[PDB]
Amino acid sequence: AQKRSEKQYNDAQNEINKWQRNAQLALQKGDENLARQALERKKTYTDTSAALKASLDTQSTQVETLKRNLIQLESKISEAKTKKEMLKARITTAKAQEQLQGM
Amino acid sequence: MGLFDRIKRVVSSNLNDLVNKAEDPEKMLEQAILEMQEDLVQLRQGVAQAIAAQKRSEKQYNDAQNEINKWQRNAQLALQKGDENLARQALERKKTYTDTSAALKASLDTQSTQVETLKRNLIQLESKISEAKTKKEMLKARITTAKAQEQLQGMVRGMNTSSAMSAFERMEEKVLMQESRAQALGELAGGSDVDDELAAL
Amino acid sequence: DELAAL
Repeated sequence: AQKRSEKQYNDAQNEINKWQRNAQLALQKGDENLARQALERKKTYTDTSAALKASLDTQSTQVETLKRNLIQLESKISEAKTKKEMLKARITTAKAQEQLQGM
Repeated sequence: MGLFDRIKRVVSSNLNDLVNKAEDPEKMLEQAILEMQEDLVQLRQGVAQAIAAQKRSEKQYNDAQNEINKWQRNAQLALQKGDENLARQALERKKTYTDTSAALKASLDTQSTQVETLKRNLIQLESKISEAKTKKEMLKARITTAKAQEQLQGMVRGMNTSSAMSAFERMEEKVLMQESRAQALGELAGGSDVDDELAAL
Repeated sequence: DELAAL
């Protein structure tokens, strides 16, 4: 979902420059009418770019926290997997000591 | 206050809490989006009718404008063939068309403004629905964050939210107790001297 | 401002 959001942001950003170029093409060929209309429409894209980037930032923060949590969980499971072998060692210690007392 | 009001408030407060437990976020988010889009579709058709009416009005304006020049040409034809009678009568009638042209264009302008506002509103609605469609995925991410964090806490020693940890800790304690039994049985039935070498070196 | 450009 983060990838999708960033792609949308990029596309809106590209269209902003596209309509700026259309305004310049109006200046080269057309007149003030089309040149001004291009930016009139570009208003909306400039709005949406920021309106989207605001949320893209929070999305990025969420993804970072999730990645951190996943790494933490992996580490803790590894710790448990070591504790299992330590417990087996304790079982053997118990049985050895019980063997000694029986003597 | 009343009594029947109070009884019905209790019954309602029970039914509502019964329903609000059945709602599930992952599905109701999608249902809300689906109905959102349905409504947008049904608004498109109203905008389309507005546009069609504008086309009709402009066409009528154009036809009246054309007839103005037609009757001017008829006056000129009278000047070429007929006399002042028909030449003046053509413009006498053309008076009405000149009136109607402006009387119609006045309203055509407002119609155009309305259609422009409607188009703007439709674009705005599309943008907002897209924003909601992104928020849905952000909320799913939040759900996953919540479940991951709840998984992490279940890993701590002193809480029993997770069955796997419950079993793991239970076996751990069982084994520690077994080892303690062995040690106690060892005790029950039954370094100064070597620290001297540390003085040698 | 674009009106100044052209």
